[PDB]
Amino acid sequence: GSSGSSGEKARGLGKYICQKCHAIIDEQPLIFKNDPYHPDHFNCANCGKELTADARELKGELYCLPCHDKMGVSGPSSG
Ligand SMILES: [Zn+2]
Ligand SMILES: [Zn+2]
Repeated sequence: GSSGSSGEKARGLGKYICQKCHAIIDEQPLIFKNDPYHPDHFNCANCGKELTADARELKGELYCLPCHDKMGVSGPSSG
């Protein structure tokens, strides 16, 4: 037969485990540096509010959609 062992199955579909507090992430898991995290742990840098799971990163930092949107604004844009 197959040297060793064969015959195991598992479907423990839980949720994203926060790589910070090691606690289930019911809500959308905040991905940072290729790792799950809570969007409540970190806070914006501009306003200073509770970031979100879809919080965009800026040079290592993390800003909230609200602020982030108020960043990509300008008049005459030339690619
Ligand atoms: Zn956490
Ligand atoms: Zn903000």
